Amino acid sequence: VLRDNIQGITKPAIRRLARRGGVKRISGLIYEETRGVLKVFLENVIRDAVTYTEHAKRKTVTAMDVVYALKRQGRTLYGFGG
Amino acid sequence: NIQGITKPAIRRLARRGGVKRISGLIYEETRGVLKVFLENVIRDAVTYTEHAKRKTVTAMDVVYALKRQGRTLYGFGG
Amino acid sequence: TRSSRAGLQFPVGRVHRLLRKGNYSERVGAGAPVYLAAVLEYLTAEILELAGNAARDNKKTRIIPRHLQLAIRNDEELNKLLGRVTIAQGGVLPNIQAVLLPKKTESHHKAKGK
Amino acid sequence: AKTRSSRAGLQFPVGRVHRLLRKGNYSERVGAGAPVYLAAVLEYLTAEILELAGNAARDNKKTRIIPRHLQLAIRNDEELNKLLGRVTIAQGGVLPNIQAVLLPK
Amino acid sequence: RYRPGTVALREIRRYQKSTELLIRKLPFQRLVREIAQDFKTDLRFQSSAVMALQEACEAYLVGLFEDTNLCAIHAKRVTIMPKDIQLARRIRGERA
Amino acid sequence: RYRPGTVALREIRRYQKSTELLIRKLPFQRLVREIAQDFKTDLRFQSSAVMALQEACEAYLVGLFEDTNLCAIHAKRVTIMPKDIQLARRIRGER
Amino acid sequence: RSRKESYSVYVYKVLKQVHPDTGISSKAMGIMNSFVNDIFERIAGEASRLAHYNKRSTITSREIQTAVRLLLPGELAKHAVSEGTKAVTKYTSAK
Amino acid sequence: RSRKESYSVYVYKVLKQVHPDTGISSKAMGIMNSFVNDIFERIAGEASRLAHYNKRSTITSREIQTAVRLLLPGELAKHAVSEGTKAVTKYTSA
DNA sequence: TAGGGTTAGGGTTAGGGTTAGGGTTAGGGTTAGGGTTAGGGTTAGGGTTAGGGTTAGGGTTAGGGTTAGGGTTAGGGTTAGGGTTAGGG
DNA sequence: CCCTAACCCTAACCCTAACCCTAACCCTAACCCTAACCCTAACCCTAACCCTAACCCTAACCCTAACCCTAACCCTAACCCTAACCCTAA
Repeated sequence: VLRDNIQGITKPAIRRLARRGGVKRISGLIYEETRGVLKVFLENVIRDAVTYTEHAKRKTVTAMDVVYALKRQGRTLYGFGG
Repeated sequence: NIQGITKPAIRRLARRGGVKRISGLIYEETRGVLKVFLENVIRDAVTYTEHAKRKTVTAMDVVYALKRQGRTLYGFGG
Repeated sequence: TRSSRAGLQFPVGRVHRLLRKGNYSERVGAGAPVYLAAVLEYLTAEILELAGNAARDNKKTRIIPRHLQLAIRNDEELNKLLGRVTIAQGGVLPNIQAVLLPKKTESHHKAKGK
Repeated sequence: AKTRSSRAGLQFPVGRVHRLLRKGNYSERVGAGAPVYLAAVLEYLTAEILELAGNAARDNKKTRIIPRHLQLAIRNDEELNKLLGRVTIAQGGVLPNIQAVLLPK
Repeated sequence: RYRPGTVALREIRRYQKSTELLIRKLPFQRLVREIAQDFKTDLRFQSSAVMALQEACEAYLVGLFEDTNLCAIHAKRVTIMPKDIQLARRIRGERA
Repeated sequence: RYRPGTVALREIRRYQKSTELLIRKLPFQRLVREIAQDFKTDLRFQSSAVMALQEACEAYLVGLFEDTNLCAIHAKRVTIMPKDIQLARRIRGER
Repeated sequence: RSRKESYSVYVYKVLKQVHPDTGISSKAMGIMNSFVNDIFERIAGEASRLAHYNKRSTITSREIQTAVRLLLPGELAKHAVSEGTKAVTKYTSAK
Repeated sequence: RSRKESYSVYVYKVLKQVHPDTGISSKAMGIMNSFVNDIFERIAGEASRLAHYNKRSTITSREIQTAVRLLLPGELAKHAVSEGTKAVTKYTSA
């Protein structure tokens, strides 16, 4: 069983992300809030990809199903896939 | 016609929206935003009416333009 | 008719003809319109139940757009299913914020000279 | 003469768009001038995008088209930003537009 | 005779409990026709379209006022400012 | 030896001028697989899908951080707070 | 004189089935008709997209079931799926 | 194996026509292909919606022209309309 | 397996959170003064429908010319050392 | 002082200049399906005008919702050394 994977996003990673996004000062609970938001978004995206893979009569999620789920959610992605 | 939106109208709109205090330039900013939105909607409706080979804008073209812009409207039309 | 065989009330042939005329696919099945009619029937039943509950809570025996707007904004699932949906002559919720309140009296009537 | 590219004065294929429109089941009858119009619009859009990418590459002292140059050309043009609003480009980048308050003062 | 900042809640509740229209009809029609005359002249409107556009503008203004009031409450300010509507228009995505 | 609130702009410019990835690979893959195991087990990933999901999450986090920084700047505060991310998630429409 | 769809008799029958002591108005009927039309259009679009993605020409109940599972959240999706499967079994058992 | 579309040769020809001293990569080619596919899908959807709204069965150049005028803003829309009309006149005269 | 991107103890200093008073642009009620709301006259285009003679998109059918998958090495760009030039505490 | 942007040696590093063969792309020959035009009648949109009665425009006021130095203080990140857990091909 896989556990302790939610704490994989280290503090320097979020610090570099905030520095790239233009944030010059970070508090304390911002890391936990961003972790929860990313977890919720990943859960929704993975659920959509699982539904698409089950509709396609497959098991391994491919890049085409990921692009389809991203287009259904409302955020297109170019470059990856086709 | 741009000054048709009176001050009591915006005051009642802000009271209905939950605003308990209004400044001064808020009226002019809301007037400009409404003018821009009306201009865009009227342009879309004019394009739809020109595509439909008509002149008078009907409610169906208005509903189509509202659905194209991304804000559906129920009740009015069909 | 299909209503006496599938145990529903929504028309199936109408949805089938609409799907065939809409040019959505080359071949439209026969069980797929039944499934869509069942889903639409369940959704309409839930919406009508919510509207009836709102009308009974508002001491009314009819369905008005205000009751529909209230039932839509009250249910969390209906709010997520119909997010950016504007209903004409519907209304808004009078949920006043915690800060927008008359609050407590400071210095009786806010007067330091008394 | 034999192809539509030598008759319409374009380079994008028209029969491919016509076959895609016929196979996509978008309408009962797909015209013949409509695919030419779509090919011309796509050709103009591709020419404008390639011109912007070449300008960005020349400004960045590069002779190739990288996703960074495309992202810069998309975010720089106001029309391209409105046409492609919620479009995420992988390995593209962001603009280093620092705010007026975020300064050492 | 009442004190300020107390009778506004009564008017807010009275305007929220009612589902009537606040914007007029003739000035709105005149403004819509004046805006439509800029693109193509000799245009007509079957009234119902103007009412639908007025309802849509009312809903948009109500949503914008709600967002501005929420942003002002978060910013520790009961009143609103043009910078608040600018932040609202910037975060919502509609232009800028 | 430098003063605080001055060397942050250099790191910001260095991270903005680069288009490399900041999040790792093995922990992200482990988290994605652990999340996918909650719905249906015996699931596989062809790496490219995980990279696409990581890029999408990075873009979403960058946009959220930009919106939060803009809201904090408008609120006369260089730092951010959980209430700022709450206001961002409330105004943006996402829940 | 033309002919319009106007989904009103079926809605009135469903309302009388769930609550025969209440009624409906013309504005509420139009709102319900617009909502039903929008739901049907979304379902048709999702089914067409799924058929174009799966490289298929026909449409079965699985496509609409997946479209409902994707559009509807959770509890409503499961309830609609169960009701649809029950209706399908009832229509198959009784020719 | 199979066969894919891959809009690459035409994009390379257009690039060599506007600038023969520059090139393109595989990632940029894929991005351009995805953008072209998305634009084509949006145009097809708009044309289908216009045909369903106008109660027609055929598709002419007017529908795609209106779809371009509605999708594109202003200057780009006018330029694309002018180029399309020029191409249509050139294809009709020859 | 190996090695460099994470992890933690020390510390003092600079930025959110509380204090005290003034003055101006915002509330709140009153009365003299237009512009909005229906109420009610014909009409000058505007949109809907049926019948009859036309012209470009959808029905097989062979034949060609060009777009998709390999071989190899060559030619734009990443990385590897410093030396000279400049932003700041 | 402590980094900081700017010029010349090479070593990997990633696209570009011809090729080739396989589904895919245009013409010709006959045809009906649904595109815009005028003949056409009446129902909806519009302009000057009586009314008379709720509220929008100006006029004096004084007070509390607003803001600029004081002066006491406790919260957050400038080094830097230690340690452990990410980052690299087979």
